[PDB]
This record gives sequence, C-alpha cells and structure tokens, in this order.
Amino acid sequence: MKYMITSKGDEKSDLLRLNMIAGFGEYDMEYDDVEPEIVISIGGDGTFLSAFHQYEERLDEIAFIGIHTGHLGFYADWRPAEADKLVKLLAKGEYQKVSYPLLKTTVKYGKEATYLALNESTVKSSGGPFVVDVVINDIHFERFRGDGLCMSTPSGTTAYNKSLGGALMHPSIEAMQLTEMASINNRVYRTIGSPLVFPKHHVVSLQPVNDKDFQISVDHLSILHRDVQEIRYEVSAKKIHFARFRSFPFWRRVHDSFIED
Amino acid sequence: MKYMITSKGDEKSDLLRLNMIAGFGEYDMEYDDVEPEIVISIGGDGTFLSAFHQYEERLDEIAFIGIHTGHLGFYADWRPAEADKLVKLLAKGEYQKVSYPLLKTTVKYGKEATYLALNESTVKSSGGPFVVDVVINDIHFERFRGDGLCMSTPSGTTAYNKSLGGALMHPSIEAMQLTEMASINNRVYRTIGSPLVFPKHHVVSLQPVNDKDFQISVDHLSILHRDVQEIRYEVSAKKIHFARFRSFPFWRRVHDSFIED
Amino acid sequence: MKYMITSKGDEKSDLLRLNMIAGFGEYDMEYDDVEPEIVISIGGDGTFLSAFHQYEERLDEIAFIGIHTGHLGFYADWRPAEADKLVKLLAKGEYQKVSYPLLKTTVKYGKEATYLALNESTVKSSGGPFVVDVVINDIHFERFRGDGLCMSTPSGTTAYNKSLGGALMHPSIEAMQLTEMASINNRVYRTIGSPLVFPKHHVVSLQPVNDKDFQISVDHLSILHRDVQEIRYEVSAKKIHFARFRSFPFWRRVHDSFIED
Amino acid sequence: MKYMITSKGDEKSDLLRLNMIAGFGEYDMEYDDVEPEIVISIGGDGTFLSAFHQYEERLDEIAFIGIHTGHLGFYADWRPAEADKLVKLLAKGEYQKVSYPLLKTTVKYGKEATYLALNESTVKSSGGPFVVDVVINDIHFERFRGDGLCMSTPSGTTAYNKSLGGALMHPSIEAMQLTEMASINNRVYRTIGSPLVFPKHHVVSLQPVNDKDFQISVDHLSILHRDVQEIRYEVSAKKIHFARFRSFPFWRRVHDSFIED
Ligand SMILES: CN(CC#Cc1nc2c(N)ncnc2n1[C@@H]1O[C@H](CO)[C@@H](O)[C@H]1OP(=O)(O)O)C[C@H]1O[C@@H](n2cnc3c(N)ncnc32)[C@H](O)[C@@H]1O
Ligand SMILES: CN(CC#Cc1nc2c(N)ncnc2n1[C@@H]1O[C@H](CO)[C@@H](O)[C@H]1OP(=O)(O)O)C[C@H]1O[C@@H](n2cnc3c(N)ncnc32)[C@H](O)[C@@H]1O
Ligand SMILES: CN(CC#Cc1nc2c(N)ncnc2n1[C@@H]1O[C@H](CO)[C@@H](O)[C@H]1OP(=O)(O)O)C[C@H]1O[C@@H](n2cnc3c(N)ncnc32)[C@H](O)[C@@H]1O
Ligand SMILES: CN(CC#Cc1nc2c(N)ncnc2n1[C@@H]1O[C@H](CO)[C@@H](O)[C@H]1OP(=O)(O)O)C[C@H]1O[C@@H](n2cnc3c(N)ncnc32)[C@H](O)[C@@H]1O
Repeated sequence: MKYMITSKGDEKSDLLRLNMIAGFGEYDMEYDDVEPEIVISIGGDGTFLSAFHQYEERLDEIAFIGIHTGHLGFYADWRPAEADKLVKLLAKGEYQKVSYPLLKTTVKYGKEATYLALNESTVKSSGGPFVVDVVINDIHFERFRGDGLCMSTPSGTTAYNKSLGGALMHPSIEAMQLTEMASINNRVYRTIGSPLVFPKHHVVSLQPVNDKDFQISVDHLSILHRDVQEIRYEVSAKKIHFARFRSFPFWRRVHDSFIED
Repeated sequence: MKYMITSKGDEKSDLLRLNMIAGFGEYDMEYDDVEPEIVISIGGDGTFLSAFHQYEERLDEIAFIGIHTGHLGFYADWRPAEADKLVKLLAKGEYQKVSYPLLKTTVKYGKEATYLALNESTVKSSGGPFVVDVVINDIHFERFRGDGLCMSTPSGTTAYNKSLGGALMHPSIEAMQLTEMASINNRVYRTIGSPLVFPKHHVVSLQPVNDKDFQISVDHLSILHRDVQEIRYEVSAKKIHFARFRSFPFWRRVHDSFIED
Repeated sequence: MKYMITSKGDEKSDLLRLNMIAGFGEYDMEYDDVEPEIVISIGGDGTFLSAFHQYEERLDEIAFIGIHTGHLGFYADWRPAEADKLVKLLAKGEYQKVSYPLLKTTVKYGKEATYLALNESTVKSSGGPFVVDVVINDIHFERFRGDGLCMSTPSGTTAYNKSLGGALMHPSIEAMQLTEMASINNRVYRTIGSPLVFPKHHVVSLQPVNDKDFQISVDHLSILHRDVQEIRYEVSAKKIHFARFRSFPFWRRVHDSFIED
Repeated sequence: MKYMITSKGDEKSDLLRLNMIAGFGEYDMEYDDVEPEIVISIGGDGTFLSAFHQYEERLDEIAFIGIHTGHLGFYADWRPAEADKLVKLLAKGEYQKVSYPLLKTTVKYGKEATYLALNESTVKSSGGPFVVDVVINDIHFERFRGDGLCMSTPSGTTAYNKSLGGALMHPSIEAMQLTEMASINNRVYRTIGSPLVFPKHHVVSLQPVNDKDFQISVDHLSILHRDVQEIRYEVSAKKIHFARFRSFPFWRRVHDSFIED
C-alpha cells in the first residue's frame, strides 16, 4: 500500500526513518506522502500529533503507527528495535485496526470554523479576565470565571486533562471530558469544580459575556480568535484508526508512563 | 399493576404516602410490597437507596420513582406537589423507562459473596494501615497505601466520588470510576493519583498484601469482611429502571443541586 | 492629617467619595493626593490594589482604609453606611494600625528590577512551553514544567492562591506561599505538587532553562519581561499598614466571603 | 550525659544500637532510659514518633536524634554509616539545638484530657456520619460534614497533611494547619475547602452536633473517645528539641524524599 514516514527531525529519528524506507523498499510498498494508507510517526507524541493533523482529512483511509525514539509515549508506543519487525507485518497486511474517539470544536463568528482534536481543545483568557457562560444541550449550566477550560478526548485524558485534575478514561469510551483551569468560587461566582464527562451527541457550548477575544488551542495549534460568540464542543463522528500488531493495553501504557516502566 | 411505597418515616413522608395510597385506591392498582412493579420512594436519596436494595433481586421487573420531601435529590427528583399528578400517569401506563448502570462487587474468601451498588462500593482500612495491590484485567497496576478506595457508578459520581475529586459522569455512560482516599506518594509508594474511568467488561481487582481484614461498604451498607483475598469490581450486567414522566435532565439536576436552584 | 480618596469611577463610588470629602471638610483635614497619611479606597479589592500600588513608595507613612460599594472584599471590608462614622474616627486619630506582610520580587536581566506585591506575583509561559528550575536558598529543588507558578502573600492566599489549591494563611504569619499551575508529572518530569510555605529570609529563585521570555505579573500589573535569567521571591521587609477602627477578624472575613454572609 | 537508644526491633536496628552503646561505653556517657538527656531513635519516623511520645513529659530536658536504617525519614535523617561519627560529637557536646513546634489537643467530656502531637491530630467518624461545628477563636466558622479533619504541625505537613492536599510548611513557622477529609459541598452543606493555616494563640474548636463519639488520633495513637463535647486545637507552648550536628535543611529533606535522592 501507499505509506509515508514523518520524523522529529533529529539525527536518531531521520536515520531510523531512512532504515525503514530501505526495509520497505524490498516490498510491494510505495512511499507516498500525498495519499498514504499507512502513516508512521517517529519521535514522540508531539511528532504523532503533527502527523495526525497533517492527514486529518483522510482519517478513514489511514492507519497510524507511532515509534518513540525517546521516552515511551501514548501514541508512539513502539520502540525502534521492533521497526524491522514492524516493516514485515505492515507489508503483508492482516492486522486489526484500533479506533479512538475524537473531539470536534466549532467556532462561530459574526461564518464559522470547525476543528478536530486528538488530545484536547482549550479556551483561554485573551489578555483580560476570562468569563464565559457554559451551556450544556442548550441549558445554562454555569458562569465560569478563571484561567480557562479544557475539553479532552479519552486518549487525551493522560495529557493536559490529567494535569488539571481530570480522570483518566479508557479510549473505548466514546466521551469527552471538561476540566476547569483555576476558577474563582466565592459568594459571587460559582462553578461545579468537578470534571464533567459527556457522552456522544451532547453539545457543550461556551459563550462570552464581556470580552469576545480568546486564545483557542487545538492540540499544539493555538491561535487567537476574534469576534467569536460561540465555541461548541462535541464528540466527533470521525475516529482515528491505529494499526495494531500486538497487545499493549491502555492501562499498561498508563502504568509504564506514570508508575514505573 | 402491583405497587408499593416506602417512607423516610417522619410525619411529612408518612402522610404523603397515605395520600398517594388513597389516590391509588381509586384505580386498578393493588398495593403489594412483595412483588411490586412500581416502587415509589418518599424522602431522600438515602430513602431511595434503601428502596433499591430492598428490591435488588427484582430489578428487571420494577420501575423506580423518587419523591423528595426535603431538598432535591438525584434519585428523589420529584417534589410532593406533583404526587397527585404522579398517581394518574402511573395508573394508565404509557411512560418511557430510563436505565442507569450498576456496579457489581465480588468478595472472595478462603466461598465468595457478590453485591450490587447504585452509588458506590468502598474498601477501607480495618484498623491498621491500608495497603492493597490494584490489578486491572489481571495486570498489576499499582500498590496503593492510604485511607481507602472508592468505585462509583455513573449516577454515584455526584455522591462520595465527587468529594474525592472524581469526575461527574452522565448516567448513559456504561462505566465505573475509581478514586483514591488520601494516598501516600513518596520515593517508596507510588499511585496514579488521577481517577480512573473503566468501561464494561473491565475487571478491577483489589488484593491485600499484609492485613486481610477490611471495611467494605456498598452504598449505606458497610460491613467488615474477614479472611478476604480479592475484591473484584465490574460494571454489572443488571440495570436499575426508572419510571420517567417528564424531562429532568441529569446536567440540570447537577445544576440545581450544586450551582443554585 | 493629609488624606486622599480614590474611586472605582462609577456613579456610586464617585458620590460616596464626594460626601466623605464634604464630611472631611469640616475638620482639620486637608485633601492631598501627593503626600497623604490616610488613603481611602472606595470600590472593591481591585480599587484597593490600585490604591496600594499608587503609593507603594510611601508605605510606612500611610494607613490604608477600604470601603466596598459592591460585595464584601478582603481589603475593602467596610460598607458605605459607616463612612460618616469613618470620617469622625479618622479625624481625631487614636486608632491602632494593622500591618500585613508583602512579597518582594526581583527580576534580573543581562540590570534588574524589583517589585512589591500585596496579593501575589505569578510567572507564566511566554508563548512556548514553560520550564523553569526552582531554587530554594541556592539549592536546586525541582525542574517545573507546566502553565506557571504563583507566589502569594498571606492576605493574597484568598485570591489567586486559593484557586490553585493553596492554603489560606492568617496575615499575622510573616510568610509566602508557592503554588503550581497545572504541572506535568510523569517518568520524565517531577514536581512536589503540594503548595510550599516559606518563612522570612528564605529566597526562592526561578531560573529559565530554554526560553527566556516570561509573562510576569504583580497583582493586576502583568508585563512580559525579556532576557531574564532569574526571578527571586522573598518576604519583603516592608509592610502595608491598615487603619483599624473595629474588630473584623480575618477568619470572619473568610467566613462571610466564602461560607455565607 | 544520660542517654538512651530505642530500636525498631529488627536485626539491623538492634545491632546498630548495640554498636553505638559500645562506642558510647568508652566515654563519660551513662545509658539511662528513665531520665535521658539524649534520645537516639534507630529505625524510621514511626520509631522516632514512638521515642518522642515515650518522653513527651521531659521534652525541655531532651535532645532527639534520628537514625534511619531503611529509607530516609524527616525525623530519622542520619544514615547508619555516620553513627560512629555521631557518638563522638554527642560525647563532647558543643552542638546547636533545633526546635520544632508542637500541636496541643484538648478533649473535654461531661473532666478533660490533653495531648501533644509531633505530626498531627485527626478527628474521625465513629461509625455513623461525621458532622462537627468548626469554631475559630469562639466564632462559628462552618459546619463540616465528611470523613474527618486533620490538624498538623509544621513538621507534620509532609505526613498525613500532604496526602490531604495541605501545604508543606517550613518548621521554623510557629503554626498549625487544618485540612478536610472528603467533605460534602452542596446546597445544604458548605465548607471552606482550602487548608487553613493558623498562628500561635489561635484556638480551633470542634464541636459535635449529633453523635458524640469520635475516633480521635494523635500521631500513631488512635483511641475512640466517648461523651465528648469539644476538641480544642492550639499551637503548643512546648517544643521538641533536636540535636543538630550538620546542615540538612528542610527543603533539601523534602527534595530527597519526594523528588529523587
Ligand atoms: C507539545 N505537546 C505535544 C504532546 C503530547 C502528549 N500527548 C499525550 C497524551 N495523550 N497522553 C500523555 N502524555 C502526552 N503527551 C506528553 O505531554 C508532554 C507535553 O507535550 C510531553 O511529554 C508529551 O510527550 P512527548 O511528546 O515528549 O512524547 C502538546 C500537548 O501538551 C499538553 N500540555 C500542554 N500544556 C500542558 C500542561 N501544562 N500540563 C500537561 N500537559 C500539557 C497538551 O495535551 C498538548 O496537546
Ligand atoms: C446516607 N447516604 C445516603 C445518600 C445519598 C446520596 N446519593 C447521592 C447521589 N447519587 N448524588 C448526589 N448526592 C447524593 N446523596 C446525598 O449525599 C449526602 C450523604 O448521604 C446526602 O445529602 C444525600 O442526599 P439526601 O439523602 O439528603 O437526599 C449514604 C451515601 O453518602 C455518600 N457519602 C458517604 N460518605 C461521604 C462523604 N464523606 N462525602 C460525600 N458523600 C459521602 C455515599 O455515596 C453513600 O452511599
Ligand atoms: C483584578 N483583580 C483584582 C482583585 C482582587 C482580589 N484580591 C483578593 C484577595 N486578597 N482575597 C480574596 N479575593 C480577592 N480578590 C477578588 O478576586 C476576584 C478577581 O479580581 C475579584 O472578585 C476580587 O474582588 P473585587 O475586586 O471584585 O472586590 C486581580 C486579582 O485577581 C486574582 N486572580 C487572577 N486570576 C485569578 C483566577 N484565575 N482565579 C482567582 N483569582 C484570580 C489575582 O489575585 C489578582 O491580583
Ligand atoms: C505509622 N506512621 C508513622 C509515621 C510517619 C511519618 N511521619 C512523617 C513526616 N513527618 N513527614 C513525612 N513522612 C512521614 N512519615 C512517613 O509516612 C508513612 C506512614 O507512616 C511512612 O512512610 C512514614 O515513614 P517511615 O516510618 O516509613 O520512615 C503514622 C503516621 O502516618 C501518617 N499517615 C496516616 N495515614 C496516612 C495516609 N493515609 N497518608 C499519608 N500519611 C498517613 C500520619 O502522619 C501518622 O502520624
């Protein structure tokens, strides 16, 4: 099939990439970085996040593989030594695919712009204080004042979501999780405090009250949006598909990353 | 159909119960507290929890209704004024049923005993320090030392789980959530810290290392178990069925209970 | 004595200010906004913070008073109705003074710039990731990666510090408190997690490792510093002096602000 | 001077104890376990806590030393290899003493009983729910419902207090810190949430409202008190005196214990 390989850029990743292409060369495998069916990421989770967004418009025609040259990642969870063993099983085929849920973000102006996130999407204070109205399925849930909010995919719960006190969710759960960044809670302002886990079809809407500029981030892409009036969060109908070749369970990936490998 | 009504016991609850039975008397409705199809709880969530466990062996043949005489509850979410309106719609039928997931607990000795929880099941220090090995789908995940652990149903996440830093989960999500009670984390002991959200079929096993006595609780039932060697947690295959007669969404119930009614 | 009055600017604050000046006019009191001995703030804590920094170079020659026209504040803790009673006791004299500790921030370049904070001073990510080395009395304590850090005065612990999980400290304690903003903790990065309470003479130093630009804030003043190599935190030798005229204890101020007035 | 040595009891601690007594034998040093001036603890912090309470009635006539045979402790912070070097400097004298603050607990019945804590004193649910009124300097601050409360000395903030979210306090600060154990916070019940740091002379009083039985703990001593009506917490006037022979600063002890030795 068509394949391509992206690299962190350092000497170790570029050289493992050149060795896999060489191993791939002796097969019915064509390197193609326009319409690949297999996207291999060599580096870290950030390298994988770049690879995902590089091909977010062909998600249903692509299986992703992550190779970590540094420490173990959650998307780059195969080490370099098995790359030669990886070439072989990628060549024949015959491998199950694993699908993780994604988060859809809709940003409306006064036109709109949608985005797709693998880790999380965050909304932040543009310069002055951050006050937004939180609306859940068209019901006003709370008026939030603080540093910002974070809406996380299941696989993203080990990322920014974990640092904000969120729960770690197994990626087979089609859900999204909202966490607060340093909220005020006094006699004037009241927020729920706890992280909120939303299922499919539930729409969380963030609406400004005073300022209308915000720092909106989607994974590592962070741009300041102007003249916004709504940020809609929703479990996407699209999924990211991983090529699977042996059992590396999620809770084991959590154990190795946070307890001790 | 067969029905029965349980009461908190105070003057207000006993009298609303006697008025609903009177309203029920003028219908094709027989009061029966052995094999009811409709179980009405008058009082609070605790009164409802008692009503659930009173009939946990006929869960698939029962629809539950909760009436709160005091503050708003999450299971007792209809106020007394609509009880007369409640009698009518219960009499004809024609009402959708709502199903919430339950948590199954298995306790093994050296025989075994299983239990069913609507809120949560907790395991606690029997007197000396609490040390248990946490095993997820037969993999050793961590060695926990602290005050105890709490495994919560979705509808239970607003109860004890919320006080322990857990996330609030919408009850349509078939899952269970584990939270820590005051764990030690130093160079010797290491725990994940974050709450963990597990899907169906995932089995969390708690295994003792030193002492084998524990305070195990299931909802308000808390008994000390002796000579245990395993506590297994798992999303139950059974569900609790609620009689539904109008839209009182979960996130609104959360708003009214924690933000301001 | 010399006095001056600052106002939030709205109609209510400007008019209470004009009435106190009128009441002050019938006394041996001269309005002077260059070298006052009494600085009255009318509005909120933010109005008081502006009044403090407006006169931070004459702290030992000034007693501060706060009047809240809106909700109760921690520095603006007298309501408008007692302003006429306030005029009288300010005129005669004979009132004890209360002193709260301040936080000193030193920012070095490659010259230096020092600052004085009543609430807190925070250091934040300038655009890229935030990584700093934390040094306590010239010992390397930890390498922090996250959103930022917050060093709070005692009276500031109810402000930003409280939202970040810090402890509330009685202002008679000459100390400063450091809290983390969303830190990463995995096999690579390790931070203490808990808030740290430092006494007098203890110097906490923040040193960059990669980027050298930071968003440094001091109370509501937030400016981006360039080419920094050290941010030093230390309990200041200066104190803010409040004019006291009746007992409004701190823990009562906490109760009224966060429990219910 | 008079001295004595206590041991964890295992083979390693008993044998290091017998070697120090031998080294002590060749000096103007008399082993005396009734009125020692030097109390050496060999084992861990728990062994040291037992040694402190064994002599809490002669605190002002005793200097304490801790030797850790296992991992590094906060009171047992010298390793066995320097015990022979420890014998010499203990023999001559000429060493500064370090003093840490203690926490005084008063428990009243309907007579009273006072206690002294080096780490913390906790109050817990006796069997039924835990509800107490929190009173600060004779003002009603809050009505707490939850698992319990913990009042910690400065040196105790790295113990149970740290697991409950409290701040780490340098032991030169004469203070005490209160933290909550899993409190309920809804429209009915309201607690401050944040840890509270109290100075000298401040009296925190816990008063029951419904049940009057409680599990009160002081360090590792935990006994159930009956017919109580008040638990008073206060920074003690007594201090524990440590024999100091080189610089092992507190924040370094924190670094080595929680970051990495
Ligand atoms: C440049 N990164 C790429 C990546 C990744 C990333 N994704 C995940 C994930 N899904 N589960 C766990 N670990 C993850 N990683 C690691 O996390 C660190 C920060 O990159 C790195 O070790 C990553 O690892 P690797 O790239 O060094 O191999 C942007 C991301 O950073 C997250 N993020 C931002 N701010 C904070 C913060 N304050 N605290 C914690 N996380 C934060 C956020 O989610 C964003 O998408
Ligand atoms: C006697 N109760 C019955 C009930 C209920 C209960 N269930 C829920 C729920 N699912 N979502 C939210 N609120 C809930 N409620 C309320 O919670 C308080 C404590 O009953 C009361 O107001 C309840 O309300 P109502 O009875 O006064 O109307 C035992 C339960 O207490 C929980 N629990 C135990 N210890 C703690 C603690 N330390 N912190 C918080 N919750 C705790 C635990 O889950 C247990 O099953
Ligand atoms: C514009 N403010 C002025 C003030 C004041 C301020 N100081 C204090 C204080 N010492 N103890 C308690 N309450 C305080 N207040 C209130 O706090 C809210 C935010 O102003 C307002 O109600 C204040 O009240 P009043 O102005 O509406 O009357 C900047 C400050 O905001 C703090 N701050 C910034 N970001 C956050 C955040 N994410 N969460 C919580 N606090 C934050 C920070 O400390 C900064 O100095
Ligand atoms: C039997 N212990 C003796 C000791 C000591 C103790 N004191 C301190 C301290 N001041 N600073 C930091 N570390 C400390 N240690 C360690 O802490 C662990 C638990 O002993 C052990 O490693 C201790 O170490 P060492 O004995 O193995 O060498 C009772 C104490 O346990 C604390 N405690 C109780 N319950 C919990 C909990 N749920 N979480 C955390 N701490 C708890 C409480 O404070 C009590 O006085």
